Amino acid sequence: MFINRWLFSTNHKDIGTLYLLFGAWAGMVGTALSLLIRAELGQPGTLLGDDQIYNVVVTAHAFVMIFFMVMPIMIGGFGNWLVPLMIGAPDMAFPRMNNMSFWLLPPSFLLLLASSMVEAGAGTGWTVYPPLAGNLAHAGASVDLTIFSLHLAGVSSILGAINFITTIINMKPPAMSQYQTPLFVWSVMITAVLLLLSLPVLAAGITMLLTDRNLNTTFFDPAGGGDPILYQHLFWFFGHPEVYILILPGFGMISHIVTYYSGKKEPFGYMGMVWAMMSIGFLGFIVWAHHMFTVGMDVDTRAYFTSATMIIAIPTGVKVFSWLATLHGGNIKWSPAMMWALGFIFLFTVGGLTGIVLANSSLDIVLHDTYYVVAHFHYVLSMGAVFAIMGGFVHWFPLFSGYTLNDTWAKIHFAIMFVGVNMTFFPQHFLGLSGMPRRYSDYPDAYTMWNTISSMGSFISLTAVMLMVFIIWEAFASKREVLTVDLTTTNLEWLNGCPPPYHTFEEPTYVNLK
Amino acid sequence: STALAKPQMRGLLARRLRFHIVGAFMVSLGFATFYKFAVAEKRKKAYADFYRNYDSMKDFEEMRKAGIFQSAK
Amino acid sequence: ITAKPAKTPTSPKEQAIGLSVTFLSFLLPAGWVLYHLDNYKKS
Amino acid sequence: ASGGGVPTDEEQATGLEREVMLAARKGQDPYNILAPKATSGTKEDPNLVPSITNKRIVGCICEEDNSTVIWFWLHKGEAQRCPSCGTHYKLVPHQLAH
Amino acid sequence: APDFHDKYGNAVLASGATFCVAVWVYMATQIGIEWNPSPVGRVTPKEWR
Amino acid sequence: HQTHAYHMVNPSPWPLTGALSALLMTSGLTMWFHFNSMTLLMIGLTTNMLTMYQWWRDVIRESTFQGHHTPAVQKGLRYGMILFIISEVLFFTGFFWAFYHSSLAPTPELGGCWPPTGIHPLNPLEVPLLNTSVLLASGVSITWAHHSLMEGDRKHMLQALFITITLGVYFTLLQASEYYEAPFTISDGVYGSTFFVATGFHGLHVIIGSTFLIVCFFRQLKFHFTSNHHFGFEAAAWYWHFVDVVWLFLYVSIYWWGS
Amino acid sequence: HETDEEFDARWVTYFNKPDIDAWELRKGMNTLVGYDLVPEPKIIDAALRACRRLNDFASAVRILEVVKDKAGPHKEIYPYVIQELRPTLNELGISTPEELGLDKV
Amino acid sequence: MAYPMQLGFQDATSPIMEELLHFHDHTLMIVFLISSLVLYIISLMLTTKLTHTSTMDAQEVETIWTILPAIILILIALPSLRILYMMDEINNPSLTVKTMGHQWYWSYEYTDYEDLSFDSYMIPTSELKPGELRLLEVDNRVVLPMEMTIRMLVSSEDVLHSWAVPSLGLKTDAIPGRLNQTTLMSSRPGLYYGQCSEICGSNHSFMPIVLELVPLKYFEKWSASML
Amino acid sequence: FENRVAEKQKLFQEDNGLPVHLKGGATDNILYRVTMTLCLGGTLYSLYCLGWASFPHK
Amino acid sequence: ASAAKGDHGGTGARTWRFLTFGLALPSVALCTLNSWLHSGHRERPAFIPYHHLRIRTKPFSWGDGNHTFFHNPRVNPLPTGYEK
Amino acid sequence: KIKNYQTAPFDSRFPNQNQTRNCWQNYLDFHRCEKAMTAKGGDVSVCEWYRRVYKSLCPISWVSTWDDRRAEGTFPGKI
Amino acid sequence: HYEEGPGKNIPFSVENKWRLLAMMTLFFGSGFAAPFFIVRHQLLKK
Amino acid sequence: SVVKSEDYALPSYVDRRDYPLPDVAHVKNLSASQKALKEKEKASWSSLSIDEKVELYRLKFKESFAEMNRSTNEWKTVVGAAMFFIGFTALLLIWEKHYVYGPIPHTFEEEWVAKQTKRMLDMKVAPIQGFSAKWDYDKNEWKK
Ligand code: HEA
Ligand SMILES: CCCCC/C=C\C/C=C\C/C=C\C/C=C\CCCC(=O)O[C@H](COC(=O)CCCCCCCCCCCCCCCCC)COP(=O)(O)OCCN
Ligand SMILES: CCCCC/C=C/C/C=C/CCCCCCCC(=O)O[C@H](COC(=O)CCCCCCCCCCCCCCC)COP(=O)(O)OCC[N+](C)(C)C
Ligand SMILES: CCCCCCCCCCO[C@@H]1O[C@H](CO)[C@@H](O[C@H]2O[C@H](CO)[C@@H](O)[C@H](O)[C@H]2O)[C@H](O)[C@H]1O
Ligand SMILES: CCCCCCCCCCO[C@@H]1O[C@H](CO)[C@@H](O[C@H]2O[C@H](CO)[C@@H](O)[C@H](O)[C@H]2O)[C@H](O)[C@H]1O
Ligand SMILES: C[C@H](CCC(=O)O)[C@H]1CC[C@H]2[C@@H]3[C@H](O)C[C@@H]4C[C@H](O)CC[C@]4(C)[C@H]3C[C@H](O)[C@]12C
Ligand code: CUA
Ligand SMILES: [Mg+2]
Ligand code: NA
Ligand SMILES: [Zn+2]
Repeated sequence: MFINRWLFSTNHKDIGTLYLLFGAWAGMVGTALSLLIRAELGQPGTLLGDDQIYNVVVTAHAFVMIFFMVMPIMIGGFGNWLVPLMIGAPDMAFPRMNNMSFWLLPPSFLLLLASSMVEAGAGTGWTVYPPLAGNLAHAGASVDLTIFSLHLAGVSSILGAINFITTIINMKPPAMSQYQTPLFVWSVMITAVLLLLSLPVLAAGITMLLTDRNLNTTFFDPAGGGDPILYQHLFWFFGHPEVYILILPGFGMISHIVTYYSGKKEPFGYMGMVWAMMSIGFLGFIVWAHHMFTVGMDVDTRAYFTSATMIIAIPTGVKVFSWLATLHGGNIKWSPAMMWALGFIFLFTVGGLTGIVLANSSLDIVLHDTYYVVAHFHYVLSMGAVFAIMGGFVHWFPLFSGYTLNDTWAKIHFAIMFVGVNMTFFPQHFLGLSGMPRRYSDYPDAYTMWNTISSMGSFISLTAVMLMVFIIWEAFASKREVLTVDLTTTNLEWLNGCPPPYHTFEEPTYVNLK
Repeated sequence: STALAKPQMRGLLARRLRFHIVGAFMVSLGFATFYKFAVAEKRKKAYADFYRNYDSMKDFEEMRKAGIFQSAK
Repeated sequence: ITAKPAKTPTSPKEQAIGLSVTFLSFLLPAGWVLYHLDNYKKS
Repeated sequence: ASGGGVPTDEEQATGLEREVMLAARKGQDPYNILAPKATSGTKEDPNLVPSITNKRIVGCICEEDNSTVIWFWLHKGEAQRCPSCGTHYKLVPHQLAH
Repeated sequence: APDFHDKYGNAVLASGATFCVAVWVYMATQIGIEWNPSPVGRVTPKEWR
Repeated sequence: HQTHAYHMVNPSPWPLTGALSALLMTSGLTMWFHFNSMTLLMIGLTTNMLTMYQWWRDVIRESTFQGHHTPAVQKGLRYGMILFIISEVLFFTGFFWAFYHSSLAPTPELGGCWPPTGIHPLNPLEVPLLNTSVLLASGVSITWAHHSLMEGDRKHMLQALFITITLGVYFTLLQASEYYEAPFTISDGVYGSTFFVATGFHGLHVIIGSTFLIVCFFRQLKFHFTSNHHFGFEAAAWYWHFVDVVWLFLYVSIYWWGS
Repeated sequence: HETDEEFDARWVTYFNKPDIDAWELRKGMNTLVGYDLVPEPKIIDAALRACRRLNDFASAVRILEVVKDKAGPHKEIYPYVIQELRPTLNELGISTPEELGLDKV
Repeated sequence: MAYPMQLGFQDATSPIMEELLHFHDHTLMIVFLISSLVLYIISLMLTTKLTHTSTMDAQEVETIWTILPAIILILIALPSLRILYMMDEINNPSLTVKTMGHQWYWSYEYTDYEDLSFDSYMIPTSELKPGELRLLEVDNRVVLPMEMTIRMLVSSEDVLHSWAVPSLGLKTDAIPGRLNQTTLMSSRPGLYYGQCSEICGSNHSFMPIVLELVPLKYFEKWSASML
Repeated sequence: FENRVAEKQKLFQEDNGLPVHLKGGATDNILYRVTMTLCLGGTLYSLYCLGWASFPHK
Repeated sequence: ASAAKGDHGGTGARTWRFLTFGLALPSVALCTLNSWLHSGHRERPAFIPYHHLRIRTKPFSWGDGNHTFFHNPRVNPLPTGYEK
Repeated sequence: KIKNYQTAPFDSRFPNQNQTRNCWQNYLDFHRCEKAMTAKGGDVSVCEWYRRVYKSLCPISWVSTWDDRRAEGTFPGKI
Repeated sequence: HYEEGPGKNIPFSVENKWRLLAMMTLFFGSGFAAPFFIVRHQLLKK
Repeated sequence: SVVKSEDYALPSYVDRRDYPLPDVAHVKNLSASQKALKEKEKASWSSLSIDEKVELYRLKFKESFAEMNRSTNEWKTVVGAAMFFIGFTALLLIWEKHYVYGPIPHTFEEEWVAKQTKRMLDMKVAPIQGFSAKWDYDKNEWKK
């Protein structure tokens, strides 16, 4: 029974739970790597070794947080648990293929841990640019193990995207149009279309890197007429959509959490929120060379990528102001999930505004490849994707488990993590403006004060991550069983109770047309 | 005894919002004035003042006599 | 949300134990590696 | 130019596929493929909600084009009302043999 | 009935604040951390050449 | 008992065996490229092939033999297949992008010209034009197969499907022969890299497509298809037209414009 | 759309329906408190008389607590509404939440 | 170079850097103000027991919150793109200097007249002379004439690097097989420092750039002496 | 050839509680075990190969 | 462009069989003649050890590491020229 | 003709940040000119301008590799 | 069927809170310790 | 009374100020005296005692508005515990400095810093605003 239920699953809730467990374990790997980074940097000089071991830690930090923590938790964990329930479907369209998307991830993570054990690791940056990642400067198996880890994670998500798009399009009640599905379901659908179109282009690019490393092709080697810059275009053609894939399910959860704890039946401006997510998904494919403003591109190309990148602020601003309009007039319930969502709104807005600074290429010439970029994206990732995840996890934990957390401990955990991440990242803006580069294991002495404070911040967030583990243990150790939940008439995933039976919607909902 | 007067009972949330969005704006214009004054204008004036009578050869000679250069003793 | 009282209440002492074990499970193994870095490096 | 040898669905469909094809031929919808048309929804003329058990979830799109659907369990017994618009629904249980 | 916060909230707030200030002051001032502050108004420049 | 039309699949070992096959194939290629050994890679190819066979066998059991493909299930599988094709089109777009990037702006190492100095392209009017006629013809004959099947004509469905597969095989053997005859190789700079990796993944897909048509041929021989229900044949026909359209773009781009 | 008077008149009529049932009384009050207003005395009086027809003393008390709540920090509103309702409270024998000690935390 | 506790950009050494500082100030106030407007509008939504929970009409307010951001973006983009096309204008350099990136140091070639080239490596910390800056100084500085337009061309002979000097507003990637151009003009003499700005392996943190800006006649005699 | 799909429909619809991947009978069990053994065995071998490859061979 | 062919008003298999045997297979037969007329070996060009060709940055994982996968001795020189 | 050569002037054929083709074209033009002279017995001094421009712009290692490859018979540009 | 309900829809047992504490310590502690041991490994090599 | 996990699909009781009349009564089963008090409620409410009216309220509802909306001392516990664990963090940082970090580079020695500072002033590092601007080159001291 154990093996049939957990290794042979065809059930969306149990596969969802598999992905949340996987994602939590990866989150501890990515946290440790982040503390190794901040230990290296937390005083001047060398702690671990030179930039090779250091950038192996940095590279793995990114890949683990992106591909093994955030994507599995938002799309495989919350998407699998919530999407079928929110549309009254009895499971995903392809329940067995859904289980292979899950099981591709432990092999993909194994490959990445293999890359770091063999030779001297892949110390390439998560962008894996050649020629540093090619077979002369990174001879031996480490970068090929990295490429194959990304191939497996890519197939897992491409097949996941097919599953979600099909389920969302085909498995709603016959009366429900796509304009009567909840915002989280639209956020998963749009993220899945972004995955479907962007991951195959990354697959093409890293396959070309694999053949340049092992079959004597020269796609990116000028000796054969190749160009290292072509790899950058193909990687970033996927990498920009990838950041919107990381955040969109987060925006979908934030809309539900803000609506729910404002005591509202609906988010403000539902069709504006759908329009904003499709516009950000479409615009997110025509901006990628904002990662390439110092590579030597033409001036008119730099002008178009500056303008197109900026334009994304318009639909994004619609959603921020709509979340404010949803709080407007609410019966505000100051639950710990609500705190996470309010931290999200503020910290995402900070990071989006420093993104707007960077979109100006002439200023990005000075800010590129410095810590100002690191500060921009950790305000949207560590203080947007993570805070949306922690919001959704504390909100829906009683649905998944049937048990309640202690809300006082969860508020304490939010307070420690909010201090910790702002201590860590806020000073990196000053380090970036004054010129400290990225991917450095040590810095000129003038940069010491802000690196010291940033490192001290990272330990406060470590204390929060340890306390989170204790808070989950305490809930399972005390077994306070859920009785009633508020607002089920506009939150269908709760209406089958906590946790819902293994099979739900065996008899579909009744929805009439009129 | 005296009756109480009837108070306003309707649109109280909207009235509070109207009042404060305007005070939210008035701050932004009043902060803009200070941030322009304290940082941006100050910078323009620091650069204009520095270069007004700046003598680059005199600056070079001071550096040269302090022994900073490889190319000039 | 409303919920039943705990089926298996975790007293303050028991929370102190779970919190300490949890913090030690992260702190001790990393602490052991970092304490011994000079040893690994000088080889 | 042409001949036969290819089975038809009438000959060879089986299991649920056959059930759905035979029910459709009779104008019946036991597997809930079609959206039900609403009645005027008053207490005299409630929406009739079929079920194989003692309760079924209803979603009420109270006005055309609302994006918010209102969900609630409808139980066997007296008609119940949507808690947003009040339109009435009544469960009609039984079997899987309509 | 009074709950955990009514009975212990004042003590938790006062001791946690006291402890947090004490240990951060000690860490920041007593254990040899080099903050590298600005030399401006602090350092007397010395001949180097 | 459910009263929706969707398929609750029985719990299955194939997703796990497919996932492990992928670990064995990729760790296998790593051992082949770096540790001089093919062992792990043949174990992974074998288990990948076993997994595909049993999984798709099970889909035929579930559909043809157990009746779980109601119209709602079939409509999902339509979307699934269209989305899969779209992702394969984007995978080839990355190779076309690499081709045009390198050929539109040839660097000094190549002679600052396309084709590079020292490269002698195949003549596009010879075996490449033949391969074009072969795949176009096979798009006509699969269309005949589809109409015969809808018209309930078993014999002409099989005759047209066999013709389509024979042409698939003819293209594959013609390509294998052109690869052997070609005076440039995958190591001949970015011209050989683009040429062989883009036409080589296309050839892999012609092999996959042809395999899928052969599966449809044996299922048709076994009477699995009805004149109205035959999604496996439709999906293989859609994949086959995709392989033909990709060839047309490769022929115009790499063989013709790039000669 | 409508004037404040027309809005008020529609709610007075809603609650004045002689055979209003329990479901309709609760739907009406739980809908009305969603609006940006504290209901006029004349609406509350009609809801309280509906409580009487429905033999529900406790819901009449809860309605007076929701008036107080809807006023938020405008502490002058509730004492004014209780003033305006005193004739009806005395006629129906409705004690206020304060007279019952139900304002004590 | 940066100094301890620094918050903003290094002071401007070139007119283009000056322009960037003023454009940054213009942009940051916006950033300030939007951040502040949001934080504030947020705390306004969260500080009242009054409620209004029924459906709210969105069309009017969405016009405000699409059009006002669009105007703000245009107010940032106008000066932004003016600077972009300014830096791109033709300027007639007096000298061309090449730099090639390597693992891990830079070489410099000044080949307008003679064959002058040399390598430039970080001074190891154990060999710094008193007063010299840890990880910043180099053995052989890139001497250049002040107050003159200089064309720098940048490339690499191995992996990617990127050649940066923050106080001149410069960062140009160093890509093998490619020759990227930038211009450089210092308003003042002095020593202007930068650091390799694309991850390039084990000693990426330790291959800095130091420009030494002096009068033309000093530069000429230094050039002759370096042959 | 003859159309024996009705035969297979009876085989795969028999009420024997078998999952579909074992419902064809004992040959399914054999092919399942062969596949699972090669997958788990190969996975152990791949871990051995990581062990080997994690250390210098000098 | 309609093509130059031309029909409808009924449908399906019969027409697509007519296109298969009347247009598609004929075209394949014609191209097959065209190819098997320009077939047979062309005189290979002088070997020149161009540095953008015969790339070797890592030995191939088969053979002696220096031969491409479908190496043809007649027309594929090694980095040191044609085989003996 | 135009001595007091300081460095290579702006060339509208190559107005963007990538100057690779500027170096290559001048290198070709020089060597093409020098072949055209010498051959026809005329004077290589007329090719001087291309020489000064490519020496200014081209990395030493590119010039050195291209000169090695001309000597080896493996230079892929047409001269 | 399978077990349903709180504590039964998970691949780990919560029947005893101390055995659970041990399993959660092993699970999250192994993920957090791994990169420190990998770094130790890369340092010991050379 | 007693809410069971198995009643999740039934209408339920809730105290919240925005849904004042919940879907069921707080107590539905009545004792003999409670049945007599519900009959008495059919007559004039002026004849109910204050206790009877409170008993009827508490059969229909669990908490009053004043009760359900009460403020609490939880913030003291949250802020104090957060300070505690931020304080615990500085123990970790003390431990790391003592056992993990070695001596930082010799360029941070007081005499090095004084010499480096004068050399920064001699090269006029940031002379417009950031560094040398704050030095008085006439009086040879930091500007006031
Ligand atoms: C969640 C992921 C996410 C999001 C949403 C964004 C959003 C934006 N980002 Fe960024 N970005 C990253 C993740 C993301 N980014 C990552 C991961 C990298 C680098 C990774 C690496 O290099 O390793 C990066 C790098 C990056 C760069 C390259 C910097 C460089 O490397 O030199 C640039 C430059 O244009 C940029 C710009 C922006 C802009 C303009 C936005 C805007 O879309 C933000 C829009 C949002 C707001 C402005 C806030 C809310 C809006 C309002 C309140 C409306 C009104 C306001 C205005 C009209 C201004 N980002
Ligand atoms: C009709 C053609 C069909 C191809 C059949 C031939 C063998 C392999 C089949 C797979 C083809 C797929 C493309 C992979 C890349 C290279 C093969 C290109 C096609 C080919 O076969 O190229 C040959 C070279 O093959 C070589 O190196 C061969 C090296 C063989 C190893 C393949 C390497 C592994 C590829 C990794 C794939 C990763 C894919 C990721 C999926 C993405 C996830 C979303 C050309 O021979 P040549 O002697 O150089 O020149 C001819 C001279 N007379
Ligand atoms: C670049 C930066 C941009 C920043 C932009 C910020 C813009 C702020 C704009 C202000 C909007 C003004 C609306 C005030 C609403 C507050 C609550 C309220 O006051 O509720 C009511 C308003 O709601 C109605 O219906 C009318 C509309 C429906 C409900 C209310 C909708 C508006 C709420 C929007 C709140 C925005 C809050 C945060 C913004 C970031 C008031 O009652 P009425 O007299 O109309 O009833 C009469 C009944 N009728 C309709 C039948 C006639
Ligand atoms: C980046 C995340 C980690 C952050 C901080 C970790 C905080 C430290 C937890 C303590 O870890 C332990 O510390 C002891 C020292 O206090 C070590 O004992 C060492 O030192 C003792 C005292 O010198 C000897 O008795 C022991 O044998 C010797 O192992 C011990 O191995 C290590 O587990
Ligand atoms: C449950 C079923 C699935 C599990 C199967 C597990 C299989 C384990 C067998 C592997 O052993 C072999 O050892 C060979 C000989 O020792 C190796 O050849 C390698 O090493 C040789 C000796 O140095 C070289 O000569 C070879 O060329 C080189 O390929 C090669 O790695 C591998 O074939
Ligand atoms: C044996 C069978 C009669 C088919 C049936 O059971 O109806 C016939 C019908 C169509 C025939 C096939 C088609 O005519 C196409 C092919 C023609 C080749 O000459 C023989 C193999 C070939 C693939 C045929 C084999 C066999 O004779 C088939 C399969
Ligand atoms: Cu060179 Cu980084
Ligand atoms: Mg860069
Ligand atoms: Na360091
Ligand atoms: Zn309704």
